[PDB]
Amino acid sequence: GAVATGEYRNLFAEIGKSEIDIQRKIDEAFQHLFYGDAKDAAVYYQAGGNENGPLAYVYDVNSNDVRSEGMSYGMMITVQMDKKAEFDAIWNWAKTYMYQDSPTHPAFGYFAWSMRRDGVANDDMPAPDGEEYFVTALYFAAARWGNGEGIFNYQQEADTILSRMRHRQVITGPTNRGVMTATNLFHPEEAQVRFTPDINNADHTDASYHLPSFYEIWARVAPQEDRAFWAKAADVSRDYFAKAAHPVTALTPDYGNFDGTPWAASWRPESVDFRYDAWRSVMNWSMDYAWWGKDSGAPARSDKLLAFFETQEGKMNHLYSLDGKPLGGGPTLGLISMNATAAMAATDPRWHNFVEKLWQQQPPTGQYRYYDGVLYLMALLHCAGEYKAWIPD
Ligand code: NA
Repeated sequence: GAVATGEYRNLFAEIGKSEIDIQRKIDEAFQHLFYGDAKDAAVYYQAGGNENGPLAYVYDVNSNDVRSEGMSYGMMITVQMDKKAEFDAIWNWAKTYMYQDSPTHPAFGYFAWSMRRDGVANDDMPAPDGEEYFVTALYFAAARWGNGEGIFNYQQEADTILSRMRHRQVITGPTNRGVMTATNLFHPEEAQVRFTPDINNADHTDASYHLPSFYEIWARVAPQEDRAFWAKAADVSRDYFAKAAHPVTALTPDYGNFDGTPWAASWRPESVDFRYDAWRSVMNWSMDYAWWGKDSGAPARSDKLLAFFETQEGKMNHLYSLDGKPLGGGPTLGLISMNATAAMAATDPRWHNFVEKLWQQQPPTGQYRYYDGVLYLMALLHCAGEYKAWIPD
């Protein structure tokens, strides 16, 4: 695995791109998304400052709301790119405005998934993959930059936040969506991340939230009492992908049950199909394989997914039934980007075409640029060999 060798694959270089052009590709994506035209290109907004220094956020320019996932991806992008100032700015806004610190609030320990730009939460419940990226990005920040104090003691923040994700108790109380009751963020027996800690729908999961590549970091650096749990979670997720991905196409559903079957949410019964969440599943298992080499099924699964998408050339949708029936939409940058990351595990040389397809893209503009853009930039960093495990002491 790349973590053991320290050798991360530069998939763009393997398909013949020069390092100067690769660096320019990443630099342009970053510059557009972080510092581009405010109305058409950027998803990053500099939001003044407080006692911790500058504040900033990544936001969904469509809904005009700050999303915890985007904040956490922003932090991951910025630590990977050695952009401490931007990382610290994003973290400051997340921890200041999004994180619930009241021990009697049902969202205690969690970051609000959807928040208005004035700091008013739309929903105090978390999108758990946000928490997962926050913690991991914080450990990586500790490793790259060392720990500061207060909110910038990155390692202490990660440790506390991660411990609470596991050990959170059931709490009931008022929220911006009315009185709610919520629980921990990982099932204590199944060792799987929940789709939601809201007690009314807590016993479900989402394949795109399974991040064994990160659980392996936590198994090494978390509070000692929880390391065996995170190691279990890593193993569980590898089996989960094996069960949850369709055996022919390797498409996963947006939401799922702990046993691997698709789950139809009452408010979104189309969650049983391959849609916006499920685009990311392949990145998760491919990253895990590339880093750790433990998921012996990941190469075949990546190969299956790429073989499926090769059948869609010139008619690619972005919504699919798990057996591969198109359910609408056209190609999206986000899905192109995630498919390219399958090349971190794929063996069949058709992966070259998917990495070339990513190379041919450009930074997104317009109303849907947030989700496309954060996925694009993460995909560029993975495919350039620039998305690494930065394991702290
Ligand atoms: Na608690």
